[PDB]
Amino acid sequence: KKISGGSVVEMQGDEMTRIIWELIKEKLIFPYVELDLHSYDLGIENRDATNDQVTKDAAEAIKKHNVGVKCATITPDEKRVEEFKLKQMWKSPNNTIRNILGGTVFREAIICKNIPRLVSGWVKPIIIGRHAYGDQYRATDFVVPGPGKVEITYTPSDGTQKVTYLVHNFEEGGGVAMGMYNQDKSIEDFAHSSFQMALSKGWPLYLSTKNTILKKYDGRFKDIFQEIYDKQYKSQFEAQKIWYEHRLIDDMVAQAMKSEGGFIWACKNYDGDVQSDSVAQGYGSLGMMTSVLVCPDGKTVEAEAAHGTVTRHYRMYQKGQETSTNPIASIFAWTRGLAHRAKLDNNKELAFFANALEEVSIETIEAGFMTKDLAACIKGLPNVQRSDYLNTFEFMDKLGENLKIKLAQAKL
Amino acid sequence: ISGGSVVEMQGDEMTRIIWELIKEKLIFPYVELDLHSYDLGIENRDATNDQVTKDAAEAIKKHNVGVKCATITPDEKRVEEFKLKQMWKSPNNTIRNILGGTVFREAIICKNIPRLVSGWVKPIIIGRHAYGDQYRATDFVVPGPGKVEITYTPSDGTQKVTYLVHNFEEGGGVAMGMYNQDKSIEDFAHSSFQMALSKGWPLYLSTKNTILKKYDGRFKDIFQEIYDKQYKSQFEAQKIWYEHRLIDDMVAQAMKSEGGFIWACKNYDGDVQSDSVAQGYGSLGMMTSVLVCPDGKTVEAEAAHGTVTRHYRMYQKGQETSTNPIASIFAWTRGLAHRAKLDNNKELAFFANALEEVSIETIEAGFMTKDLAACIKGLPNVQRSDYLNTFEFMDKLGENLKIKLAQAKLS
Ligand SMILES: NC(=O)c1ccc[n+]([C@@H]2O[C@H](COP(=O)([O-])OP(=O)(O)OC[C@H]3O[C@@H](n4cnc5c(N)ncnc54)[C@H](OP(=O)(O)O)[C@@H]3O)[C@@H](O)[C@H]2O)c1
Ligand SMILES: NC(=O)c1ccc[n+]([C@@H]2O[C@H](COP(=O)([O-])OP(=O)(O)OC[C@H]3O[C@@H](n4cnc5c(N)ncnc54)[C@H](OP(=O)(O)O)[C@@H]3O)[C@@H](O)[C@H]2O)c1
Ligand SMILES: O=C(O)CCC(=O)C(=O)O
Ligand SMILES: O=C(O)CCC(=O)C(=O)O
Ligand SMILES: [Ca+2]
Ligand SMILES: [Ca+2]
Repeated sequence: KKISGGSVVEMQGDEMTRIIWELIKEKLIFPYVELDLHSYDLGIENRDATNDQVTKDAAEAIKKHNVGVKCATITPDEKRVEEFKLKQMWKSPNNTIRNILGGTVFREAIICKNIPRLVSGWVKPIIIGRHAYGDQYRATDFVVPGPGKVEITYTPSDGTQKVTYLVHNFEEGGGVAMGMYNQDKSIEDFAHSSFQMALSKGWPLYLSTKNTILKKYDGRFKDIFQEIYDKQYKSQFEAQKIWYEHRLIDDMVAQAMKSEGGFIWACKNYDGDVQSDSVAQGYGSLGMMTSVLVCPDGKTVEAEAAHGTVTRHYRMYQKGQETSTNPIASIFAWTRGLAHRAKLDNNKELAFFANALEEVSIETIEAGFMTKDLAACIKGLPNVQRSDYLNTFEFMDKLGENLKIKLAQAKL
Repeated sequence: ISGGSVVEMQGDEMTRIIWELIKEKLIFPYVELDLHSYDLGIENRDATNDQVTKDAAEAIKKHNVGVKCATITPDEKRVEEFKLKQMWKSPNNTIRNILGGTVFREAIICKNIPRLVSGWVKPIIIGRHAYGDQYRATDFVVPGPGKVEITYTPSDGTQKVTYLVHNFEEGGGVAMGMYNQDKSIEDFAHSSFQMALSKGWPLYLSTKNTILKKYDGRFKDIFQEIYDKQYKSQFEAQKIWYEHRLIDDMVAQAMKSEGGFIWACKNYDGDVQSDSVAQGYGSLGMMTSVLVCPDGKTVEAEAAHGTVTRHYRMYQKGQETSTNPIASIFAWTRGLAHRAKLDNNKELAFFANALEEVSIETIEAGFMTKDLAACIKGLPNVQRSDYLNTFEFMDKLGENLKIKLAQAKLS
């Protein structure tokens, strides 16, 4: 007997993550759950075939059904075009999806009692609230061919005025230029959910910017946050014996490095992206981090793995070599989507399973069964022997059996 | 010791206090220079309408060596704090825009200082691009619905290319425009490659070319074109390599590395990542920062951290404090060393190095600031007996620099 799951939007990806995603479905999802799954193949071949429409279609299904689970995808550059014989150098599916849905990507490492960190202090978790909208992820970058003038212009809707700003005057040779932006409502939602997360977890909140250099752009964030804090959350923080503090990114990164964790870190889009990878790695592995996009509507979520398609490990796989790619971040992408689905649908069993799987995952690693990366945390990469770890198939076989054991034990 | 021509930039807050101690105890008692001093303090800048900065920058150009103390970059709160005419631009953005080049940043290590990042056993050198991007950009507020368009217009004026950045349909927000020059990128690559070869370590350039295909792609394209057509052979001979990576991957790789590489960074990335790297080895006060200009003759040395406002507020409150002066002493040594290099000066070169060795020796001897004591004992366990206050630490350095030089004169 399987659990009556509900409506889940599914997005298939590329390379190593594609191989893993199917193994998750085959072994951990479908033998226990019955879903009205809405699959979109966001692999580079089908994206190129549909002229990236499948990506737009996948984002719209998430709006409709409120739950989306995404597999890591290839964002094409010149090399990829040449590799896959692509029509165009397509935009990142994540950028496309995130700009349509909006909200905040909450990124948090998954801990195991036996997995040593690279950063000594981090005894308490760090949660990054990455602003999933605007900035460099909806930018307008172009190449300046030669001497000329680059200008950024603004024209209000009423046609009553116009502002022109000199970006630069290329007096000799060419170069590059780019325009980027953000909206107040998007920043406001970001602030709201950033403060809300701090209260639910009971931790101080930090907002990093470079407002000293970007006095207007970065200052708008600093102000919008502060205003909403003073006028809507200040008292509640004092109630919970926590605080909100804006800091320059410079200070912030150095502060976290020497901290002991236990704080919500509100991050501007780009900083969120880079810093979650620094954080993930500092705890242990890049394959050991949850990533959930919480939309401003309070009811829609998009869960994924923070890492990419693990191209390097996939090339070993193609060559027929031994592979040990971490599927935990991709497994939790499923458990987090299902956990929210259960919450939306008042589903006791689905919630139980979503959690059961997360516990199964951690327990297996805490039992000595892990991938190479996790073995490298224990013994150090140069000292890692073959017997120390399990391969991607071997590790999914252990998770599979342990999950069968756990659910059978649950039925009493 | 006649040092020669050295451009000096006075600073602000805690670093303004320390700067005078380096001059009072460690530089003037042993060196007499043609000090072209410029006060880049927040008051003088406001008085001179930021001209002193533009002048200090043109002075480093003429004299080829400049030493800079940390300065306050004004925001809205500082305009209230100092009663400012305007929110003046960072003296650093001005100086770096006029001079150009790469800011090479590296942590100063001591055998007794535990790190925060377990694996860093070889040094990480950041090659920060000192020009363009977020540091000479136009940002502004969009107060309501309307269009934001970026446009390029060639010199001949026979073409125009507009570009919709965003059409704001309901409500406003913020918008910004930024740029970088092909020649500056070319200079950056040249210095990065040359740095890799001198040190004998691989080079890694990190960008976001999958997102900013045209902009970050020009950086990836210039580095590869130069490496292939000029340095590949030189690299391959020393068993070293060049490899471009996405910033995400680079930071995760740096964290799990043993160090031992040159990290070429876009202006912003260099800014932030150099702080992550400095704190990871130990503290923000334990890092060298040198701007190496495209002529290869010009250099501007400085401290990577800020003016240390939290420390300066205690000093203002008549409180003891314990701030790291090494980062700021090395700004002096690294300038004096380059001056000696251009001048072909033997004594000044010997002295610049002597001061560096004393600095490290004192800390490995056990005489240190609070930051370095927190590395050993952990901040919740540090006692007053474990460290020295800023004056006390400068007293030991001064005493030891006196020992070293008298011992050096083989007397
Ligand atoms: N969510 C997304 O859709 C997303 C996010 C990021 C990147 N990407 C895309 O993925 C492609 C490749 O990106 P990339 O190679 O720079 O980044 P990546 O796929 O995250 O992998 C970079 C390196 O990180 C380590 N790593 C990442 N995930 C791991 C896991 N689960 N288990 C063990 N190690 C893991 C591996 O290091 P070692 O080789 O040293 O073991 C790997 O080679 C690009 O096309 C990019 O656009 C997509
Ligand atoms: N190159 C430059 O001219 C430069 C660079 C960056 C910032 N700034 C300016 O500095 C001002 C204040 O900056 P900020 O407060 O953001 O950063 P900061 O000056 O670097 O100080 C922030 C924190 O970093 C630690 N720290 C930094 N340097 C230290 C040292 N030498 N010894 C011991 N601890 C050190 C202290 O940590 P604890 O709190 O734990 O004691 C301190 O509170 C701003 O006005 C900014 O514009 C100047
Ligand atoms: O969209 C991409 O190309 C990579 C996505 C990424 O870096 C992230 O989501 O953390
Ligand atoms: O110009 C500034 O405000 C200083 C920026 C900074 O932190 C640096 O020099 O790395
Ligand atoms: Ca990322
Ligand atoms: Ca900095």
